[PDB]
Amino acid sequence: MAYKDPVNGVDIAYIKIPNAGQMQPVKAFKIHNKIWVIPERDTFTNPEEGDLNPPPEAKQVPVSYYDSTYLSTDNEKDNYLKGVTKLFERIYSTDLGRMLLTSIVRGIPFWGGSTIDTELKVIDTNCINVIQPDGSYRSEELNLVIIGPSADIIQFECKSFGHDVLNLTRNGYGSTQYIRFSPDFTFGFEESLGAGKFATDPAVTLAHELIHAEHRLYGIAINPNRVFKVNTNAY
Amino acid sequence: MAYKDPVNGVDIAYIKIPNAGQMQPVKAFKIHNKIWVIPERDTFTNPEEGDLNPPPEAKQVPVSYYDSTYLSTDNEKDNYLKGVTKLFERIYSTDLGRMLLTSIVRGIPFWGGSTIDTELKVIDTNCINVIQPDGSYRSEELNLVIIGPSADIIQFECKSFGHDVLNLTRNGYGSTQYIRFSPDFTFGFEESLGAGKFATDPAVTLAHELIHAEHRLYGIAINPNRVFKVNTNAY
Amino acid sequence: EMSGLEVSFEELRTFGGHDAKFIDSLQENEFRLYYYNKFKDVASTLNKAKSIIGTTASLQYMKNVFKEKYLLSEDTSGKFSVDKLKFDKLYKMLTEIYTEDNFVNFFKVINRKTYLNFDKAVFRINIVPDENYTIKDGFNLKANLSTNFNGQNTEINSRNFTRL
Amino acid sequence: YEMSGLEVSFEELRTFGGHDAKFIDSLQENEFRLYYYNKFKDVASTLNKAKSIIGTTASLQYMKNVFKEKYLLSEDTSGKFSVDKLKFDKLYKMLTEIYTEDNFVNFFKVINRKTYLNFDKAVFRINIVPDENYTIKDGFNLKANLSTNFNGQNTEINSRNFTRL
Ligand SMILES: [Zn+2]
Ligand SMILES: [Zn+2]
Repeated sequence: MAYKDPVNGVDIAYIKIPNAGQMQPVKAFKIHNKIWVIPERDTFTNPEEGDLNPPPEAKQVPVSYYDSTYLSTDNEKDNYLKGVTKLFERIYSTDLGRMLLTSIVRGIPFWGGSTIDTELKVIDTNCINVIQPDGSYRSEELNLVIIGPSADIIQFECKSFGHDVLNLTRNGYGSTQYIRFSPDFTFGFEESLGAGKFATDPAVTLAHELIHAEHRLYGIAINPNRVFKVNTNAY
Repeated sequence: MAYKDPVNGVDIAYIKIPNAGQMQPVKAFKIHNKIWVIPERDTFTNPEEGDLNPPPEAKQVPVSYYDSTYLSTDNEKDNYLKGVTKLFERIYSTDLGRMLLTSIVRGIPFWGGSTIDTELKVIDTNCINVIQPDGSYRSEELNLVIIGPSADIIQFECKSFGHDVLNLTRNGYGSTQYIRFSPDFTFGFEESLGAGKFATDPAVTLAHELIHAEHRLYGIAINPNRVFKVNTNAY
Repeated sequence: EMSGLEVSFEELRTFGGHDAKFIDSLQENEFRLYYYNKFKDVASTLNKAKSIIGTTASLQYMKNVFKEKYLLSEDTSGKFSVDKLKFDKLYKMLTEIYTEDNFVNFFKVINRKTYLNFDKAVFRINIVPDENYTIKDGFNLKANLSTNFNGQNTEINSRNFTRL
Repeated sequence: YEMSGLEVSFEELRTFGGHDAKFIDSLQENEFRLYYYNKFKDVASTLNKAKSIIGTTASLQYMKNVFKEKYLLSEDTSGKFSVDKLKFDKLYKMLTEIYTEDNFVNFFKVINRKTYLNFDKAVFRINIVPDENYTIKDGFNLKANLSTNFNGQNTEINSRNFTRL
């Protein structure tokens, strides 16, 4: 697929995210069953993150990077879509990656939305509204969305829309996941005068986010706030 | 020197540590100006650590090791004394070690004991009581004591007697330091199917403790309780 | 407060490798039993359902998708249950086999050895062109970019990495 | 909500040196240096006020000379001490950036952890007195092939020298 390919309402379409209040439809590409790519900065899935400006108080991390123009033109969006698709193919080219992607596709968020135990019902926040050629829309279930970063362009992560208040990612049900990611940047690390300066392969970074996504789709993730201390052997 | 060498009250003597209440004299060896070695388990310098039993509640560290019989015989004390002396010679054999040891000898704890500004007075805890051949004793200033470990045999550290409540290690004055150390044990670490299982060279461990000691003797140490958090680049 | 690490269960399990050892056997077992009970609760919810809401799929179809997802056993009466050994295998796949450290080994790339990262160097890259990065070999293409991970070296393959 | 990361000590980071010393920012490094420079000035001032000595173990001239040597104080023709900023900086650098664990590893040419943080559980009983085991010159890497690839420190290869606890 190319960014400029015409919509069909099936695998290329303008979509809206449920609960993403008054959003203008954004162009999205279904690169595989249950998995969509949205070449836009994520100003949608965090109600507290509706713009691309640096935060009032600086984030306490080793490095962050802001540029409200990144991922704003068609050319950049084409390159983002092509880069993400290429990383998927690279993951899929390994036995382990083919296994992980199959597990993701099978990992449909549970239909736990009924308040009556004799009926099975979808949880409608595990869906996107897909605009059709005629202007109508269809609510469609999906497992995973790959979306551009929010204000901090090099901040990658796997998240639910908003926060997982119903504990769907930790109760066996699972919910639709959004991976904020960019294939256009990568972190460096030192390894081995003779310390080589290397760069992380972005297929590994994507795989890490895909692993979080499968934990969260199978409802077996551990709360990210659950942190513990490991003391050193002091000397 | 050997452990069984006769006392002379100068470089081989039975000594007592100021503030180490009702201690029985222990045999100690002045291996160099200002630096003594006591081949005994340290039940003296921490009033809260008077024996060699494991603590009531287990220490929260990766590994600890208890053996109330370690360093209890003349043989073991001879081997300890010889092991420490050999590691001092190894450090001294390097240009860096020779410098470090010279700085340590010159780092005599400041005579900041006077409450009268026109008079200079020693701080009498920067000394040890050296028993002479005739049974008398002489209070002698010293800079450094290497002493066997306390209950946890593999716990090495550089400390003052008790705690540095006058802040002598951090106020430019300096104070007599005690390094709890054993040349009989060393930690392993993993490095480089092909992961080599290596052991730390005890001379390096001893050097690390001597580096603490020189900070503490020049009164330019920073409190060990002064810790800070470094956040990761989350993803 | 002592010196040491502050680490997250979810990160350690996702990265795998060496760091996974920081989660003790007890906690590993407690988590596993917890999620085995969650899966049994899903099987139980499915078994109570006799009808399906909405017109997008039939109940039989939807029950089959969740039997496949959770690898449930189904008896002759259509009742699902969670088989302990099938659960253990699946749970192992999803939390210990799918790990960043395992993908590093499949890709044969050089990478960090722990999820913790305090680096400040970040680079703009361009992987679309096959002259820069391939599906098969990543940056370590077959010029000498395929030896010693030279394709990932930011000095040697500097054209491919622009520092921010 | 707590983040992942390190909990590290200034004293340990400065003692180990190498890569970890970079976790202390320039500002904090400068703040510590000024603080200890002021402590050294307070010692020099205390010495200048002292006109007699307590006890009979040493004379006041001897003690002043020892502390002039310890702190590398400058002394004017009237016997007044002061702290010279450049002599202080050199001494402070020697004591906190030159004498480091990492700089010792390099002098000994041994293999060693690369950070002060250590989460290992393997501890070994060793016997260094015998020169057949460990030398002043070479440590465990004696000149059999224990001198190549740090084989002397390899607990498998030189297993006779390391008994796991
Ligand atoms: Zn230390
Ligand atoms: Zn992660």
